[PDB]
Amino acid sequence: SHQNQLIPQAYISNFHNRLTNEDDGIPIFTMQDIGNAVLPDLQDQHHNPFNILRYPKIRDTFINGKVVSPYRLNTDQETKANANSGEAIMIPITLDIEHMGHTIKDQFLWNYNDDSISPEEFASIYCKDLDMTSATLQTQIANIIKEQLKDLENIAATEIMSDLHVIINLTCNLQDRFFEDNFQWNLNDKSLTPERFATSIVQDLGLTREFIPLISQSLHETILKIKKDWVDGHLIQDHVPNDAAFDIDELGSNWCPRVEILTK
Amino acid sequence: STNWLYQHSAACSRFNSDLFYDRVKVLLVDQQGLRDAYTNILHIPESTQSTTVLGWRRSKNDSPSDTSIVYETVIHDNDLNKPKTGLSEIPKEIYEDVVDEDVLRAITEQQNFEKCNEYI
Amino acid sequence: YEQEAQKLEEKALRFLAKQTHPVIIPSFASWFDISKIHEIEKRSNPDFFNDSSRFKTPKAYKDTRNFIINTYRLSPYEYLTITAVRRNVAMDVASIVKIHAFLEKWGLINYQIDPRTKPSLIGPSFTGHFQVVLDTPQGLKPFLPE
Amino acid sequence: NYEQEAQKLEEKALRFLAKQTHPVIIPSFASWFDISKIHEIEKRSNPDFFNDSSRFKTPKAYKDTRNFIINTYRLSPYEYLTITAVRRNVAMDVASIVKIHAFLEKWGLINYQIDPRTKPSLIGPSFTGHFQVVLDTPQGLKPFLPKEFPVNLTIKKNVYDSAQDFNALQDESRNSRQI
Amino acid sequence: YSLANFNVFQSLPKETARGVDDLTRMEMALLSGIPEEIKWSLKKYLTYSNKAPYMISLRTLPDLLPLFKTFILPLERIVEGLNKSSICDSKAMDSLQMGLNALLILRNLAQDTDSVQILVKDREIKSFILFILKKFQCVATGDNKWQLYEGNATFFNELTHYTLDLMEAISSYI
Repeated sequence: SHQNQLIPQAYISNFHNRLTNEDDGIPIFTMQDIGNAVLPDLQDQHHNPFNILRYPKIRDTFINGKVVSPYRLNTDQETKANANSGEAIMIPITLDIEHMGHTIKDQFLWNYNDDSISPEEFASIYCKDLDMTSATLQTQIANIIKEQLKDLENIAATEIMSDLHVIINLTCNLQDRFFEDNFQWNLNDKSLTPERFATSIVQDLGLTREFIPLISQSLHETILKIKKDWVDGHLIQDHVPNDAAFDIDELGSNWCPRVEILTK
Repeated sequence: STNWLYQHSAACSRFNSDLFYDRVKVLLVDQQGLRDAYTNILHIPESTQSTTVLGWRRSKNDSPSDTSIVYETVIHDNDLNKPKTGLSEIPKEIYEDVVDEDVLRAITEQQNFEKCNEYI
Repeated sequence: YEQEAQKLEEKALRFLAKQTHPVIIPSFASWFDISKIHEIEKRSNPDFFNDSSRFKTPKAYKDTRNFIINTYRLSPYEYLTITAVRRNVAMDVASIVKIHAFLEKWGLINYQIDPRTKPSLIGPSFTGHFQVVLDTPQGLKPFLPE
Repeated sequence: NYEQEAQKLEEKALRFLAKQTHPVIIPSFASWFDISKIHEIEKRSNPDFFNDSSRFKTPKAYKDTRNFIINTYRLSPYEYLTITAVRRNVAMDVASIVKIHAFLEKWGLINYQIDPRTKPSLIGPSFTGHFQVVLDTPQGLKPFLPKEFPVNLTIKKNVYDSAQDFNALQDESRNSRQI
Repeated sequence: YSLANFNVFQSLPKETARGVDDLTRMEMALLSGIPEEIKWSLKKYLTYSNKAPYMISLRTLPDLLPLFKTFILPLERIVEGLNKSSICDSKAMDSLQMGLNALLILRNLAQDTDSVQILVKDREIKSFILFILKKFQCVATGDNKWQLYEGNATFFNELTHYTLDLMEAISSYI
């Protein structure tokens, strides 16, 4: 109960070492008694934090950890009568970067219509998290983000007004697991967003949370591509292959999603 | 040839059962939860966890000057027999004017039941 | 000619019904008719009757609805998810999700099921019952309501 | 009958309940916060999720994201909870993730850095009683029933003699004759 | 004995060991809306304005005046409603006292050049000063429109004084 027995709060950070390890498979930046339990989150330690060290992962966090100074963002000085409240310009962004003896493969979304944060700030945050601070890396990241923003900018801001139904094949690989699915998507109804779709898929298949962004993000990609083919007129609308019984819109229609671990 | 719909439907049900069994095997039977490495934290299906907190409750000790604190958690399940649905969300301007009196009373009962189950 | 196709479909659906389990429809859904629409669907689910596209038609809507209801009633003790229906139905995923959520709201799809069979995301646990401690300008004080 | 039902329900609820080990400390001005509700301060500081401007920004999405972040921090309050981990787990646009993370960090709700071994402990006015935090029953654990059935179970209990014992999370069980 | 006895915990800075710098604490407390935090922060701000006004000058710390204005304008409404018994509740008394404290803080800061320069460029504060002065004139000339209820005189008294001091300062800039 003594003052000294307490533990400081929010100083350590073992994130980079969890990135580097191979036992912890992170697809980015690579080169009583305990049963089959790994973390103490559900097993009650008898009001003694020392027992927390029975688990190798907590020990790794407490031994190979660094002390981290917090982010100090711009205190969210929002704007003066800005943010005209357009819906969204959601464009995906990928990163393939070869640092010295290090790879970086990553993906995320970016709202082009929101000018609250700048690519340089995101690059600084990312490099601080990876613990690889170097102005050259941040400049590369910012330039890549700006290029990918300028490319897909005008295309994403094109609202479709005529009903289009397209057969879509999603294929996403995390590190070694491949998720493949086929379905029929309507590019006019703003009811369902790819995020809700990905959440439903992950719930039903029982996958990890890490698949929720990935899938959705990749979905966004395909949509944009289709939009290009519909701006250039190269997109036909006469037929769509869905296995329908005899008219259209019937009860066979397609296959289903699957997740497979592959090699070679 | 009157057996096609039934076969597709039965295949759907078998697929559903397979998915359920696979989820139960992976998430809850083999190991209790999946340890994610980004945050170094367990992940268990949200169903097993509780959602919200329905206020608090407070009382007194048995004797005065008995300066002790009894902290304890409690779950509350008003009418565990009747399940909850999204019926507390449908606006009145939809089901009204086309309904039987009894169905209207049932709708009102269900909505009030959910709203009251959101309380302590 | 088309009357014969209607006869075929009717006999198929009759066989489906003749090989389905008996279920307990809740009272607040008694307005439902397997062979009708009842104008509650028309209001709750528009755009199946505005002739918006060649695809979303009231006939296909009714067919999908009946198919989903029967696929559930084949085994009422299990939550019917969207992936299976999506596997065996031709329509935009948005409309499938609309119909699924609609039929769920009125207790027509997942009213009495084994609650262990409902899928849910895997987030971290729920730390709502935890004990918090305020940091007053003087000292650490146990946060407790009044 | 129902006795065994409630017994199994208590067993299952206690098995899948998050056991607290470390104490959480937040500054006093962050006392308006509730994990299950949204406050006016959150709606003023985040007007985009509630002004009905976009479809990707709904109050449900904001609440789910912030609850994910809060739970993740509370489960291991000694680490720092970098933004990249959250971004890898959550499926929002990076700008919104950053805004929510910064907002939660400003009010000390997460990443509140102290060294709690340099401050005294006091006693508030509200004290010396039985406190029952009543949380909703989890689904997927309710019994399978193929008359009413209310439930007011009690899962786990903890007793403390002083406020310092409450802060240090030291129960009378082990504290009695520790060494 | 304690997990704090790791080498990793041997390099902590002295700036965070307390948790939050008191300026940030007072600002966030005013931002919250909890009455206890409001009163604590207002007492501390008043002490600082009296014994160290260079640390909270309205120039080095922008967006400080808006909070005081949020505490001061309801004071205008109350003073308009001050010609009858209208402080029956404790929330009314608390709002009145918060307004008086914010007004005294503003006056103490206005005793400096930069702070009064920032105060002059504000239509709200000048309009409030004019409103209080017109109420004082109505009391002085003995008008039958608005007659101060003597049960409140005390409050009004303090009010008037602060206002005049403010006027004095801004009198150089009009």
